[PDB]
Parts: sequence; structure tokens; C-alpha cells
Amino acid sequence: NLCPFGEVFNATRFASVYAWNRKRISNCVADYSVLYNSASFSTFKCYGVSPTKLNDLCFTNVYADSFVIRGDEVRQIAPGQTGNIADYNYKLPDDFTGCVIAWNSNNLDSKVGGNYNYLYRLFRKSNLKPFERDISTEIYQAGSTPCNGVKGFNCYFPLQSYGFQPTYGVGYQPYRVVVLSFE
Amino acid sequence: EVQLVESGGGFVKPGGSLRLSCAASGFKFSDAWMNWVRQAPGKGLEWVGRIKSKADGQTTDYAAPVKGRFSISRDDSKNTLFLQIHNLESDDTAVYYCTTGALVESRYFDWFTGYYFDYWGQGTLVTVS
Amino acid sequence: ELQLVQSGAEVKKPGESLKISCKYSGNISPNFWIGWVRQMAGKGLEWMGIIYPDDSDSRYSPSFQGQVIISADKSITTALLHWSSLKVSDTAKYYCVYGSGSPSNWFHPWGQGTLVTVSS
Amino acid sequence: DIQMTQSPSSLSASVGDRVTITCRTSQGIYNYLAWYQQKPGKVPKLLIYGASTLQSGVPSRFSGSGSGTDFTLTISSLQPEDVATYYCQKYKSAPLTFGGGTKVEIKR
Amino acid sequence: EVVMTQSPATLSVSPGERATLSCRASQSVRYNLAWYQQKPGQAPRLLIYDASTRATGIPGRFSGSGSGTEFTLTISSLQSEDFAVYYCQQYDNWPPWTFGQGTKVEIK
Repeated sequence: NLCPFGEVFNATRFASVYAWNRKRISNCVADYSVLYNSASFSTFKCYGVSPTKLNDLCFTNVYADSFVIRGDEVRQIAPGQTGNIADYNYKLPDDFTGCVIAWNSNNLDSKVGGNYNYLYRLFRKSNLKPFERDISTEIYQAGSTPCNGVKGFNCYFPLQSYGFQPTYGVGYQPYRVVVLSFE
Repeated sequence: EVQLVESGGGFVKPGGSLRLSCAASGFKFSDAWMNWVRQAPGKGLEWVGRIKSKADGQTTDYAAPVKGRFSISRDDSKNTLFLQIHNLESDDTAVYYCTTGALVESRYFDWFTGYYFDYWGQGTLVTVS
Repeated sequence: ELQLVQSGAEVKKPGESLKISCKYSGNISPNFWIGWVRQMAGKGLEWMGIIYPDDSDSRYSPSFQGQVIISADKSITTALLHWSSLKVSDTAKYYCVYGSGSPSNWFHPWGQGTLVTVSS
Repeated sequence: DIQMTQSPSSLSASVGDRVTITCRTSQGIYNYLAWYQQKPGKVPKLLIYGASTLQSGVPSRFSGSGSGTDFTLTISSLQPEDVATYYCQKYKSAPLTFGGGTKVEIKR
Repeated sequence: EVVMTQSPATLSVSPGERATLSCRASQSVRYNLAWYQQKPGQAPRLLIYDASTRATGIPGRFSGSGSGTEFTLTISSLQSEDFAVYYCQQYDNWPPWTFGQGTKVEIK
């Protein structure tokens, strides 16, 4: 009756950072030393919980969120930081209690001659709220003059592509991220 | 300060093709939008095409009497722009420029959007005989 | 990633359509591109393009006129190379090269012994 | 295809006088327009943008005034070193089409 | 496109004595390269990659060298099974992946 963690971590293809997926786990047996004692996870750090103490803690609900971001950008995944992701893409409330995982997936996502399947927002009027996401692709407004759906001046399409490539520097190499939130 | 240089003009003969180039100097040229403008002898200027930044589509917007010809392409990793004149008829005899424009930033990122043209090259002269 | 096999071709007439067939063996990686390389008579090697069999992309080097690289099937695990009506210039020998992610051990299985295409 | 005119074309007055240049438009553009100056045999130079903003480092005798559907650029006083052709450019979106062009001569 | 020039065209060497190879690039290929070997009548075999690390199942006599725009391959023990044609290939800046020219190593 073990939890489906495997299909989340051994999944085929991940979503984009601005359109991250969300899954609910409840009424299940979850083991973590199998996840904890793995050399795969280049980065693995938790908050408010001892990583060894998970087996002693029960919860009503567990939420798993995943996406794909650039390598030298994982630092933005922490409660109380700034940056494009932490501003317009994914927010972490400071009262966070859960683990954050990230490992290099260069051999799974990057492709020769650019991979143009992953996006991220660049413009938005106001910052996000904790555990909140948006998908709308309305043309951004940057001045008092309204343009009404034309990408002329001061009206920019708010989505750009990462364009991963398997020969880039390790800073730009892609990274998969899994975020756990608790009761 | 920053400069752009172009080359490739010659005393060519019609019924063929020609390749023109423009090399950037001090931009963050990987992500900027660049333009070509062709000044005919003794006539006004005329915009002839734009190419995006390849991080936002790498699309091309040509002019109304141009759509059929004058292909534009970008070669990164060496900071070079490329205008491909697909066919010369008579009136391609003109001068050509490579220009960029406004700088726009929101909080973190900035890039020459190229909407009103600030920096111009010396301008190479093309002929049809 | 193991042995690849190609189908020994022979002469054709002036330009028609042909199909060149590489193969697979197994234990393949998630990222899976396979490329095609050609060698003139006593000259250096020239690249053509690669294809990722799952969600085929078929990115071409700028010589793509008689160059239609399509796997077109996982049924017999092949990476067919196809063109129509090429006449005199492309009398050569074409190798298929394997690859994977993590840019090591890409070019290891580099075809076996390959197809002397005769055009005229 | 928003046609624009830059009229007239033959303008000339004694030094120190005032000149009017008018970039009319067929469709409304809020304030998006620039002005370029090009002396004979050289690259054009920028003067204005937003229809009124002077360039940082240009003489301040040019007056970008209008907005809406008709614009005006006027030189406050004439000098003999500022004879060139001036170009008004539509600026809202593609296809960034320039203007016809106006030359300025000098009086007797 | 970057031309991968290779010098010398031929390299006449004696058996046993160490022999060296040189490959030239137009601009930065800083750490992506390879070195093949094509005994006549069969398909080329990868020898090294990343410009320094050897492949698997190859003799320890081969050794990569160089970086940036200058490279070098060195053979320490010419046996009877090393005279072949050697190509250098980049694998960055995708669209034109390019090879070199080859050096027909022979005897005397």
C-alpha cells in the first residue's frame, strides 16, 4: 500500500515552471529513507522537519509540485527570496514546512540544437501569492496607453523559452525540482 | 559608443543573389532585435525587415513590397547578422544599414527592442548593372 | 545502443527515390538521437542531420534538399533515410551513428559497414 | 497601412526665423513617433522620440509639440548649419514605415 | 560554420617512434572535440573525446592535448596497426557539425 512517489520522481516529462503540476497524496503509507538515502538527488534540503524524522510524523494531506528550471536558479526556491521565479512564477510562504528536491536532468530534457518546449513568465503586474499559479497569456501592459491585443510598443508577450542545449555551461543546464508541502 | 559594421557590397550584375552582413560590437547581442534599412539613391529611407531575439521566437517581419524576397537570418556565437538578397532586379541598387533602438527594462532584464533607430552602421552600397 | 545493420544497396538509374535502412538492437537510452554521415569517394566526412525517434524532430544541416530523415516507425526499430530523384552527385557511402544524452558515449556505435550508393 | 505625409517639402527662411513641419497621419497613434535628421552624404541622426522628448545631447531649439493624429516639429530659430532632410517615423507597431521627407534650404 | 583545418596533410613516420597530430579551429570550440581513426575499407572508430578523456577499450598510447582553438593528438608506440587516417570533429555550434581532413600516417 506504498505511496506513488515513484511515478512522481520517475515520471516521463515534467511541466513548465509557470504551469507547474500539483498532486495530492492521502490515506497512504509514505517512506522517505528510500528517497533520502539516494545519491541521485544533488540537492535535498528540508524546512521545519528533521529529514530523518519523517517516518515519525503523520499528516492529513501531502502536496507534490514539480517543474523544470535553470541550473543557477535553484536558490530562488526558498521561502523568502527574490527573482523571476520567486516573483512571477512560484512563491513559497515563509511558514513553509516540507522538503525541496532538485537534481540535474541534462540527459533527459536538453536536446541538440535547442529545446524550445519549456517557458517561464517575465512580466506580471503584481507578485504572486503562496501556492498560487496562473496560465493566462494576455499581452502585458507597461504604460498608460492601452493597445488591446497588439504586440507593438509597450505591449510585450510575457512568455519566453529556456532553449536548453546539452553542451551549455552547468549554470544553464536544466534541473528538475520537486517540492513537498505538509499539513 | 557602441558600433555596427557591415560588408559585402559589390558591383554585381542582376539576375542573381547577394549576401550582406553586419557584425555587432558591444551589445548583449544574443538577445536584441535588429533591423535593416535601405536608402535608395536620392530617396527617403525605407524599413526592410526585423528579426527577433531567438529567445522570443526568432521571427521575421518583412515589408509590404518585400515579402517575397530579402531573407534575414541571425548567426549567434560570433555576433553577426545576415541579410540574404534572394533576387536582384534593378532597384536593389541602394545603401543598406543595420540599426537598433530603444532599451527597455522592467525590474531584472533589459534588451534593445529596436523600435526607433539609435545606432547605425557606415552603410554599404549595392549596385545593379 | 548495440549493433546496427544496414541493407547493402546497389546501382540505380538516374534519379529516382531510395530508402536507406539502419537498425537498432536494444537497451536504448531515453534521449536517443541517431545521425547520418556520408563520405565521398576518397574524401572527408560530411554530416547531414539527426533525428530523435521519440517525438521526431529531424533537424537538418543546411543541405536539406534530398535529405528527408524520418524514423517513420518503431515497428522494426529503424531510422530510414529517404529522398526522391537525386541523380549524379550523391554517389557515396552513408553511415548511421548512434548517440545518447550526457555528451559522452555518443558516437560509439558508428554504423557497421555501409551502403555504397551508386547513382549513374 | 497607415499612410503619413510630411509636408511641405520646400522650406527656407533667413537665419533666426521659425519653421513649421507637420507629420500628419491617417490613423491615430497616441504619442508614438520620432524624428530623424540626415545631412547630405551621411548617416541619419535621431532628435526626438515619444513626439516630444529631446535627445540627450542635441541642441534644444527643436520643439516636438503635437500628439494624437497630427504632429508638429518646429525649429524655434533658424541657423545655416542645420540644413538637412527630416524624417518622421510611425512608431506604434510594425511596419515602422518612415515618412516622405522634407528638405530645408536657406533664404537669399 | 567553423572550418576544422588539419596540419600536416600527411605525416611520414618510422615505426616505434612517437608521432604527433595537430588540428585547427576557426574560433572557440573550447572543450568539445573528438578524434577518429579510419582504417581503409571500414568505418571510423572514435578514439578520444572532450579533447582529453580517452574512450573505452582503446590502448593507453593515445592521449589528448590542447584546448580552445588549438589541439593535438600524440601516439607513443607506432605498432603495425596504427597507420590510418585521423579526423578531428567538433560537436558544439550545431547546424554545421564539421569534420577535419585527415592525415595518412605511413611508414618508411
